[PDB]
Amino acid sequence: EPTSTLVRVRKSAATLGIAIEGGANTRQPLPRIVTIQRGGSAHNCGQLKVGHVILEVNGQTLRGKEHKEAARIIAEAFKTKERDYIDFLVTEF
Amino acid sequence: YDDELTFF
Repeated sequence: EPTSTLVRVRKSAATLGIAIEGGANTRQPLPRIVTIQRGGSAHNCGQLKVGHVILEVNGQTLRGKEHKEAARIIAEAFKTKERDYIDFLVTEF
Repeated sequence: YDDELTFF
């Protein structure tokens, strides 16, 4: 029934290059990508597209996380030197 | 009355 896909984003630029909306209490219960900036790390990936709903980031689920906290997880996952990547479990729903 | 949007 559900449809997930894992997109791994390599860090080829200084910026992530995405914009997200939603979280807990919002009309969009899960963070949804609205813009993908040209030149950014996300733009090089290609597979990541606008409208994709992010369920998990590096294994951590965004279900139940408020927009503020959801943004905190993604920003920290990009700033971190542990990985040279950022795993996203995204959906078409 | 809010409509959040975070840029990275």
